[PDB]
Amino acid sequence: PITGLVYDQRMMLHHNMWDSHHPELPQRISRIFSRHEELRLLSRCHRIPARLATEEELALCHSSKHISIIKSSEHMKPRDLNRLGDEYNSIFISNESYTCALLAAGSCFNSAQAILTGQVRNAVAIVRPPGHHAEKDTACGFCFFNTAALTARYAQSITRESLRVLIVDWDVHHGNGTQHIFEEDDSVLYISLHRYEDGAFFPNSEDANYDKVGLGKGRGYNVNIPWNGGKMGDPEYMAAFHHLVMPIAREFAPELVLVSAGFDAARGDPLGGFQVTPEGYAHLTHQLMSLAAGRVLIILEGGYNLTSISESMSMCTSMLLGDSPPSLDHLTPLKTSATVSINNVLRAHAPFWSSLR
Ligand SMILES: CC(C)(C)c1cn(Cc2ccc(C(=O)NNC(=O)C(F)F)s2)nn1
Ligand SMILES: [K+]
Ligand SMILES: [K+]
Ligand SMILES: [Zn+2]
Repeated sequence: PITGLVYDQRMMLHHNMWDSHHPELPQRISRIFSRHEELRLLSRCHRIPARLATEEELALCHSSKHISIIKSSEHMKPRDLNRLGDEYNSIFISNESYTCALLAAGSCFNSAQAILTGQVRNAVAIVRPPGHHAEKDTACGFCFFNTAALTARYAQSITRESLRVLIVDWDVHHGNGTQHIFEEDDSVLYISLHRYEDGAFFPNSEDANYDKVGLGKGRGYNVNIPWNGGKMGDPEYMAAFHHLVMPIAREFAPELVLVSAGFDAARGDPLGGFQVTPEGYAHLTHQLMSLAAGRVLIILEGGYNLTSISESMSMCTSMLLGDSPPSLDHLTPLKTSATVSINNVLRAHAPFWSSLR
């Protein structure tokens, strides 16, 4: 059983020319990679080559206009970059941003291909910029193209259109883009855990609430787990997996699992305010590995404490490699509002998932 790993240092070239200390740093990915080396995890993986996504592949999820505008940034002058970036919610652009986004996506496609052709069992993709906020027609939240959504459609394109893909988004932020892209789709089950705060937390939309269950044939295939009023950590996430994520996933029977693996819910993150531990992320990963005959791709999203994300993601890879799960700390009583969140979701989804009744 082989675990693949993809990483290319050229994804570091995407940078913030006005604010060089912006938390979506180049070194997010070099740090994670270094920690894999340090722990001797790298040498235990098969290295999967990065490549650029093609414009045709982008069109799996994104409009020509969007692709064209971001493509054009490659040749923009500083003023054009700053103004274009400022047309979006929370975006910075440099001349290398487009190519970096292509590299992130194409890295994940190669990884999905390696999994689906049986060359590896599972894989980790250490990529930036992130993807899950990226919409069909717009950039958002440090994301240009929706890497994970693209990877799902890429997987369908090399297997069959109806290949069942579960996307579990444990980044602390709602994947607005991923929700929307698959909102009318029953082939792609989207499950997101996220800090919501009654819509006050980025990206600040009630779309992230538990009552958005999907539209049309996608009804029941969008699962939002919003957290409110609580510094959520390993007990709340373990409870959500037990009561919601795993029961729904098992019943869906995915053929491929993608993890929108942000590590901004991690203890010490400067933005998330949460306290999931490296060991917590290992248990989450271990649980997902029981799905899809173990066909799991972990895709880096957000996460801004360089130490926290390095420890947390390297622990995930350790789980993929088949190492036994570390012990969790003492699971404090589940926080109250978390029970309330889990109950709301149970009631929203019991109509669609018999395992919930
Ligand atoms: C530069 C500072 C720190 C002032 C700042 C805060 N925010 C708010 C946000 C916009 C987007 C965010 C986010 O989504 N983070 N994690 C992701 O999943 C992303 F990587 F995809 S937090 N903007 N700028
Ligand atoms: K999420
Ligand atoms: K869906
Ligand atoms: Zn995030």
